[PDB]
Amino acid sequence: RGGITVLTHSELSAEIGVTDSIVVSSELVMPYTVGTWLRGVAANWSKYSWLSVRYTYIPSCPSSTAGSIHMGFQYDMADTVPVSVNQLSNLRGYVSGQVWSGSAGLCFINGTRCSDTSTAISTTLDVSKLGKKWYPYKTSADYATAVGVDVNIATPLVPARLVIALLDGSSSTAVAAGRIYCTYTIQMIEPTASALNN
Amino acid sequence: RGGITVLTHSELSAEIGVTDSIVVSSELVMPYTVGTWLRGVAANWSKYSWLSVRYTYIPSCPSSTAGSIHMGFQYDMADTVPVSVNQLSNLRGYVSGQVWSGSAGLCFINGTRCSDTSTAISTTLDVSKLGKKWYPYKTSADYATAVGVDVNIATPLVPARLVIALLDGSSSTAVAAGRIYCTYTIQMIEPTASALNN
Amino acid sequence: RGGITVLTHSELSAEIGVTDSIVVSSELVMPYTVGTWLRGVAANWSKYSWLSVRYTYIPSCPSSTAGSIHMGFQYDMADTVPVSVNQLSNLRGYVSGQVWSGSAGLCFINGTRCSDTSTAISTTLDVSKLGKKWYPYKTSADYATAVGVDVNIATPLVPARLVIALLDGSSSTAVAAGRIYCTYTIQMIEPTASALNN
Amino acid sequence: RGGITVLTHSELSAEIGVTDSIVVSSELVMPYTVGTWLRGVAANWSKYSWLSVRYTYIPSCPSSTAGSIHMGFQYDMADTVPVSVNQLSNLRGYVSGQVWSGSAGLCFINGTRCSDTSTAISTTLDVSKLGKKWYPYKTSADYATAVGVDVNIATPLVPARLVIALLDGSSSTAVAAGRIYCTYTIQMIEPTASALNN
Amino acid sequence: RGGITVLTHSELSAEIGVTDSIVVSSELVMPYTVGTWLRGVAANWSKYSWLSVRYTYIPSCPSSTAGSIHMGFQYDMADTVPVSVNQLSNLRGYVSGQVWSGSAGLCFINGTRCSDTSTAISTTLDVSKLGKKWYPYKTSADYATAVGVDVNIATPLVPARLVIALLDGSSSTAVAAGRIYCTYTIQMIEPTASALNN
Amino acid sequence: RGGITVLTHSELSAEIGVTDSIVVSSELVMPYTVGTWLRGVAANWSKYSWLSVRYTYIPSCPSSTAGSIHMGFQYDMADTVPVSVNQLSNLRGYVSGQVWSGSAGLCFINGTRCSDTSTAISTTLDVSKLGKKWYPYKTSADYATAVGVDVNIATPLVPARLVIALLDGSSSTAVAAGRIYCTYTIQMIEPTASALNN
Ligand SMILES: [Ca+2]
Ligand SMILES: [Ca+2]
Ligand SMILES: [Ca+2]
Ligand SMILES: [Ca+2]
Ligand SMILES: [Ca+2]
Ligand SMILES: [Ca+2]
Repeated sequence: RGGITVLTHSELSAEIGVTDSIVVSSELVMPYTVGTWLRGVAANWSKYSWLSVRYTYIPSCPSSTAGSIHMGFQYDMADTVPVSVNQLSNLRGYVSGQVWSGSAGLCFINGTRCSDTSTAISTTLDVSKLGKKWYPYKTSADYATAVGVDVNIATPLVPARLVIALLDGSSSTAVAAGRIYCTYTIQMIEPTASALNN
Repeated sequence: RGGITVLTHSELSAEIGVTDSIVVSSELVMPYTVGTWLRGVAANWSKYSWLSVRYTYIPSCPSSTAGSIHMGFQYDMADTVPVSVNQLSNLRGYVSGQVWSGSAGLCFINGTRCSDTSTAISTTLDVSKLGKKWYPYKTSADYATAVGVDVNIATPLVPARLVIALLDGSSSTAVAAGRIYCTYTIQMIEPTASALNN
Repeated sequence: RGGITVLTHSELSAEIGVTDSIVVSSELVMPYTVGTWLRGVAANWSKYSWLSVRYTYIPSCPSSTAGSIHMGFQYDMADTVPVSVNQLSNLRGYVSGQVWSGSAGLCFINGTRCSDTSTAISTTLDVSKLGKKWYPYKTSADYATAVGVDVNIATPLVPARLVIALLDGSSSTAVAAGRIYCTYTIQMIEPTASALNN
Repeated sequence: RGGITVLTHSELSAEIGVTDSIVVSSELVMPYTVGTWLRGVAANWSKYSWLSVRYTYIPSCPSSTAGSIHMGFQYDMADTVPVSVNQLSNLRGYVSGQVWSGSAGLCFINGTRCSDTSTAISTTLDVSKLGKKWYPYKTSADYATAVGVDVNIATPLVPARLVIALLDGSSSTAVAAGRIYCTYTIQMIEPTASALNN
Repeated sequence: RGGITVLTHSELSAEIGVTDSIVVSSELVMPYTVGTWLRGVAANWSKYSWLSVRYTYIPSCPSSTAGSIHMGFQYDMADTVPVSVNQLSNLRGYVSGQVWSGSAGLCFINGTRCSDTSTAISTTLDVSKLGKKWYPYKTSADYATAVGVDVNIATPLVPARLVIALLDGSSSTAVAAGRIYCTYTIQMIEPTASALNN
Repeated sequence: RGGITVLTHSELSAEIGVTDSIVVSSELVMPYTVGTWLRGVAANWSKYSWLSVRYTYIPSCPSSTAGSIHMGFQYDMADTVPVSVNQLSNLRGYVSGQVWSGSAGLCFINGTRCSDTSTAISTTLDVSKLGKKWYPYKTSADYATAVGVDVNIATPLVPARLVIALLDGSSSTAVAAGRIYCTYTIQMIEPTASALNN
């Protein structure tokens, strides 16, 4: 009976800094890597499903801060990570904005009512188009070993990766610009002692 | 047109014995391993889907027989197999009972009408929450080689594993207590010469 | 006009004993062999049809009695009789249970109202799927001579055979465990002097 | 499409004579043996089904003729043929009457409308209760060889046999009393060159 | 409950070659002999019923290939196999055509939608008119032994035989002309360990 | 919003030649391998789904050309490729026909209205029964490396493979017989710079 534990929550996912040259990075879109809170929570369940997953950038810098942020999704971990804004702009859910903009995205995190989100530097995952619905909970280590053998083994383990790019900064030394928060509604099923979850 | 061959049947899946110390084991929940009958039948089809899969324990010992049996499911073969009753109790579909109890589960096997199944030491799979619906028919050998490279390769090959634990026995030497039968309704598709099915 | 004499009744069909090693046996499912009562009654009719035939095991031993009983049906007398519990479990109407269990099956015999039959070690014949509906009344002798020429001659003479297996006992010498009763609703047609019925 | 050729017809089946002592005989109820006409016709078809089969006795002697006739059916050719009027009277469709009576049965042959058939020494087969519906067309020779191996082989080859008994005559030498005609509605299917039909 | 496993499938049944003189042959219409696939599958069940059985000839030769093929059914194995096209033409389901024709019959195999099948050299069994509905699964060996005693023992074991005739070829040495495929919808009941099925 | 780009198109997939001995081959049913056009198009998207995929054989030879073609699908790349027409005939979507036949399949390619397709040597994929709906776009190289580690890694990467067999030819040297075209309706999602798609 039942078996599904649905949870909606937001948490810090990453600290962001800018430099005068492009820096491209990416993170897996799975419970273990979105944040420390969900990592601990979801480990108590064997599998999960994303009903909704969104990454929102919130600025913490002066309006005079130089720089821009870019985000988008990739779904075949075997694919090459973008190396330019041009390539990144082709991805699904691509968003772009000043490193000091994005305040409007706060309402997604708060979960509150909000209309003025045009400037929100926030992107959400197309959960209906993922390889599958239910994925196994995986730890970085186990995952790393798997892709170590062959990247394609990742497909049945993770739905996608968020690609981030930062540039247009005024310093060669990273300047703290903002943070990326992850807001999600996740369904967790088939409980397990967390100690056994790899 | 059509293409689906639906079959409902029960068969012996495992002989059970108890000792005075916990013995944990597990079996894959796939056509090849549930039993000799289905193993032979399903090999004539490329893929299959579990509409229903249940494992029922039927006792064959005196009411004075010491010991208890425990069962539950795991879905990420990379996860560590439980080592204690405590951990096993956390699993989905966990059941527990005296090694001489479980007679009531007979009606599931017989497929007959039955109300008094409260004491039935029988557990059924949550087929709707599996990684996917259609799985490829696999042989132990081929599977073994695959997980040999990396366990995670098992996810797209098998839906789950049944974890069994026996203890509370009165002897250090196994005492025949009962048997575990598997009752299933399986959909088999895309026929193939059995000789080619690995 | 009419011609059908319908009768519903139960009677002793076999005495059961257990040993520490498997003993497989079988009986034909025809009027002459189910029991002494029906044998005498049905001989007064040329043919008959099974509307319902069920074999129920009733225990007569202490709850401390070791052993288990197994039953199932076969329909092609030319087929080899099972030699293991594993094979027997594949048969239609397969039931299994402790040699001291099965009390719940009493209500089928009594014909009374009853809900709690989950533990009943009773199996019923799929009369709708038999080779045919009306079979000739046959005596053991005549039948024996026929299968003596060739087993396949049995197909048009008998609908099926009940296969029984006993094991898990604690003694090499049979221990009286219980009895198998046969409950049936039979239609008898085309009367004949019993003396002429072979 | 279709495939069934239905035919309704009557023809001479046997000449009857009486003596002062019982003479019991029997004939198979199949196309080949009911009469010369149907024997030739039905041989052009592989199988057939009796929709209706009736044997009617028509007298041809003076009202002063001593003797009586008796008829009935048997369905298991392995059964012993009756040896007395007493036994014959137990059979399905048993009829009895004076060797000079039975004129009323003429209307069944003629197929005409008729109410006064109380005295008709005519019996009809319970076609709905036969072993099966479709029987193979068989020749006496082939049949004889089959029952030669074992009588029971006849069950799937013929539906029944008509048992006739004559006695109460006034002479030890047979006196022509009448004739037995067979009226039938037969469905013939799956045509074949008659030369190949055994 | 239930007990019926319905399956619809097509498979190679026979390779066909032509010569300049008639060659008549026949095959039993039972699971074991229609093809290697069904032979293996159906052995896991005690009995079966043909809901539909059709034999389709598919050419594989040039349009210049001389020769014609003929097919039809027989139902009494005791009957003599036809020796001429004339006799074969009398059988139920008789079809005839050029050895290079029959391409249109492909849609029956594919199971696809199709209107233009006038030229299809395909014949289907009149399953409703067979001796019975449920037949026992038999192996060639067991069957051979049975008919060895007497052919008529085959009636309750097999429903019919497909008679094939090839002639009008241009060579005394067989020329590969095409293949005969069998498309069927079969109901299999009363499972059994395949090893016990004779 | 949206995200799905649906496309229906046909293109050359393979050139076909026949010899006097069987030659079995197979191709993966994925965008990269069906043809050069789709290979280039689909590379601009991360994943895709087959709404419909059909392979049609179109002849280009004289009616006097000897030889036949056979096609079917397999879904577990770990399975052994058929080695005989007999084995191939067991596969889902199996079609067979003269190497000079199949003209009728042209309408599937043209997409036009058409009723007379009985002779069309065309087979379509059971897209609803694939392991999953959305697959990642893969290049031959990346795929080759993956199956190089272990074949089973292919399951989450490709839905099936088309198995082709050619024989009955009149020459040991391949004779151009026809071509296989692929007609598909594909949904492409999650765009990406083609250069990054592996
Ligand atoms: Ca895990
Ligand atoms: Ca396989
Ligand atoms: Ca009898
Ligand atoms: Ca015949
Ligand atoms: Ca058999
Ligand atoms: Ca890719």
